[PDB]
Amino acid sequence: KVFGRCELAAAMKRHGLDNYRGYSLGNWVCAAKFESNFNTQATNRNTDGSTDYGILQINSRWWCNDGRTPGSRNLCNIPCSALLSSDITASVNCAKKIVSDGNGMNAWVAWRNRCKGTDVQAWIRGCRL
Ligand code: NA
Repeated sequence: KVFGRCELAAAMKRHGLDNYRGYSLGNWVCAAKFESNFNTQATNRNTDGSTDYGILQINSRWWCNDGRTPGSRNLCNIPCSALLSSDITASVNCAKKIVSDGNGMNAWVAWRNRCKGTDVQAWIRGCRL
C-alpha cells in the first residue's frame, strides 16, 4: 500500500507516534516519505547482506528475522515480512522500540539527513488530525 501524506499522518497518530519519545508527528511522516516514499512494500538490500523493510525501512541486522541475515538479531521478535503489511501496526511497534534507546530518530538515516532540523510541522499541513 502507498499511503497519502495526510492518510499516513492519521494512521501514525492513531497508533500513538505523535510526540512518542518527544518526536512530533511531522518527524515520523517526514521519515516515512524519505525512507519509503510512503510505500509499505519498500525493501532495500544493504552492503552487509541485511535488508531494510517497509514504510520506515527497519533493518534485519537488528530488528526482524528474514532468514537470510546470518548472525543478526530479531529485537522486535517479528518476521521482516510483517513490516510490509498494508497495516502499519508492526512497523509502528518496532519503531517505538528503536527510538526508545540508542540514538533516537538518528537510527533512520533519511530522518537524520533530510528531516532533522527542518520545518517538519510542514509534513502535517492541511491534515484533518
Ligand atoms: Na535478523
